Amino acid sequence: MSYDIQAWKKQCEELLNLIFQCEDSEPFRQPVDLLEYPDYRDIIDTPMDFATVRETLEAGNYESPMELCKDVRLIFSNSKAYTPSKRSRIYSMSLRLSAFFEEHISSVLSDYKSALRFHKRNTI
Ligand SMILES: [Ca+2]
Repeated sequence: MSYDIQAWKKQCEELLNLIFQCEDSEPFRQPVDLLEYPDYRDIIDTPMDFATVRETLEAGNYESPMELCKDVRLIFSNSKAYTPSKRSRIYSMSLRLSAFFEEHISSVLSDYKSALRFHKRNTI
């Protein structure tokens, strides 16, 4: 529906489903095992993963698609900080998946911003 302030929830749910199904998301689906990779938190202040993003959305714990988008960009910025090289196949996966995410999130955010203006301003 046009001007739907709720539309982003289904749009983001769908986008996360497509990400989970993509081979490029394998390294990012689940929290890094901090007992297995004991220097991860020495480098990364704020871990993030797609399972936490999906669970947060399903819980209603995101206020806006902008909040969800910040957590997804954190997955990718964490990967760029923790991988040691552009030679890393994990880094390459993160760049492909990030480009895909940025392609689809832009219209979610612009459709939400328009809906929110309507929500606040309409007299119908
Ligand atoms: Ca790096």
